[PDB]
Amino acid sequence: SLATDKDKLSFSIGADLGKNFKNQGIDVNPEAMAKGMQDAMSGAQLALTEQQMKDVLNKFQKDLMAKRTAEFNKKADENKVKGEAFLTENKNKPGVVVLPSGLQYKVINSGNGVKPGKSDTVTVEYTGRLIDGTVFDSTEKTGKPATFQVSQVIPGWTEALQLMPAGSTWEIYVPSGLAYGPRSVGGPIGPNETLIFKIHLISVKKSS
Amino acid sequence: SLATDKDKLSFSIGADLGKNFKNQGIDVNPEAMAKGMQDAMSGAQLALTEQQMKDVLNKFQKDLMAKRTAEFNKKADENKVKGEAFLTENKNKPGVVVLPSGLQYKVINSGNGVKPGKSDTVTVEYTGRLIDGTVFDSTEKTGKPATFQVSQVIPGWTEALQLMPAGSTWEIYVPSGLAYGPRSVGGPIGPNETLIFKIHLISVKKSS
Ligand code: NA
Ligand code: NA
Repeated sequence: SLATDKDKLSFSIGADLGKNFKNQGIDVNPEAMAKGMQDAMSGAQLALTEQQMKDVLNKFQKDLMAKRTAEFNKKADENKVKGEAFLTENKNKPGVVVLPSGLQYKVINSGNGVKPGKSDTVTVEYTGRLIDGTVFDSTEKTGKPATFQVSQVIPGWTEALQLMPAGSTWEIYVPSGLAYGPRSVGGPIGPNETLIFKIHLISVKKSS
Repeated sequence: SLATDKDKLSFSIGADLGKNFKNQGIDVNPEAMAKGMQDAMSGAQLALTEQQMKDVLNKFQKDLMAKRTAEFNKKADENKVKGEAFLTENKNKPGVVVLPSGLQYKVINSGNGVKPGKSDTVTVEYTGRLIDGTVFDSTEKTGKPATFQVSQVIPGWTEALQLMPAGSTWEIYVPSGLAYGPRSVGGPIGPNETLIFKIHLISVKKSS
């Protein structure tokens, strides 16, 4: 019966828990959960001691943490293998130059301005995408250029910008260690991901 | 039946939820919660739409947040009234001196050393207690003095220390606004709490 607000709130909480458990692969008996919830609220004597229940839950958390780590390590290794393959094929393509760090670049149009330094501030327009073509960032949304210091950006950009004459448009292929590396809290960027960026340097300005 | 690890984990999760809900005063029907959890995991059609359930839960969170704020404001006002009463009675007691900020103090033993300044570093031994006598902090545990800068301590201490000759032992009565004020994330110190401290200044040292 979902006639009362109490029933509807109770059903809605259960449904949210169920979705979460099913998404995480946690197998649970809803009837046994209801028994424990009822006995705890009624003030009855629980069929398990407080230590027995503390032992079951501490083990569950450890088992869950292990499975999560194993799935993150699996994805990181898959992304690394895909990246090494893409960059191994990209180096054989026309215009591709490979640098000692593993950063690769292709010149779309060369500019005639100055190449920025590490302390310098640069204004740029760019689009960042994964090897599948999924775009994750662009100034084309803002409709406005972006300003950054060459030393405060991802390593791949710091290396490329110091070789780019102002006015130039280049495409860069960044290994994961020159990007976000073995980390993926969220976003469309997962662990050990190789990235592709189209970057246009508009202007460079000194500090002092 | 709690024969399997699945049943025992399920019962243990339910018991923890029940305790939490009972401690917060949340009234829930365990059977209706089990129905929603089962239907969500089975992939069935839920008796409520996703918007209906999103409306029930958003209202619940607002109702809960309101009740929590109302109980925190109630405790803060009670603690303020108790504090004003204690300090109104303490000012009539022997040796009690009342300062313009509302800080009160009583000299147990006067020292012959120098009175510290705001930039100075001071070494002290102390015990802090509530008006009920509950001790919340002491150097008597560490078995060692504590070192602090006069400007980085609670306002009540900053005011008293600048009047205390080194070697002195004083008892101080601090209004809540010269202490932690309207805040209580945890600890034994709740909101708008007046505090009592026995403080012995051992030594004072300058900065430059
Ligand atoms: Na391309
Ligand atoms: Na006393």
